[PDB]
Amino acid sequence: IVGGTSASAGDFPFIVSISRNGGPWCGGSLLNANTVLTAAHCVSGYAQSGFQIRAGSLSRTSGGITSSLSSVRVHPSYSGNNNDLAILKLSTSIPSGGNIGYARLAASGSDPVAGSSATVAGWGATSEGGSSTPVNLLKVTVPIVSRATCRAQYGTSAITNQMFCAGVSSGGKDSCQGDSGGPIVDSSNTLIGAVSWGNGCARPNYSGVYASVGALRSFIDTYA
Repeated sequence: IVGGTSASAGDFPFIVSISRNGGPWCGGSLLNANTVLTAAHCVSGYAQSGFQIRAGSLSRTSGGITSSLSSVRVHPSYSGNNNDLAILKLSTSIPSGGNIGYARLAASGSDPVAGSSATVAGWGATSEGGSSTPVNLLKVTVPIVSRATCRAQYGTSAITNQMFCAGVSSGGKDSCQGDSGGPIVDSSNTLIGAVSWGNGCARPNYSGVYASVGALRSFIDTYA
């Protein structure tokens, strides 16, 4: 997260960190006791044994509850940057309570409204290209950018109906490498998307691009 601030305990009861080969890798969201939502590109085709999830902590390295993966299901139409969502099943069930809870999902068919505020969180880099990553969770609030404006930035065919965009025109606030898969929520703390891709991090006139929960709810509902 670039331009962010520290998350507080209980800000995102459902957020999980996803480590790979013992290092930072991605974020995700706990949907229920044995299911995590993340970006497909975080997991597709990689050895599943390399991943560990941690829930219930602001830290990616300590605290909370951990689990390995039992299975991975990528959206059947995942291709390039499109339809960048996956469902992870956990070997260890994670009960709600305390600072752990399950995400509330955006309604099927919903699309975030341009100009509305959204909050993204993660353990990713704090600068484009940064090698260090914070131990504790960061968050940033950014407005939703219309799909038309986002297409002006990236190209008409690059931004599909299963993506939405968010960021500030002058840059400075964004998700970045290592934030992929983690949550973007609306102002009510409803899960509207997962961090997916963008052109660098926090650059002027290049919005962050997010996989849309609203658009992809049919897939989520099938396998959750």
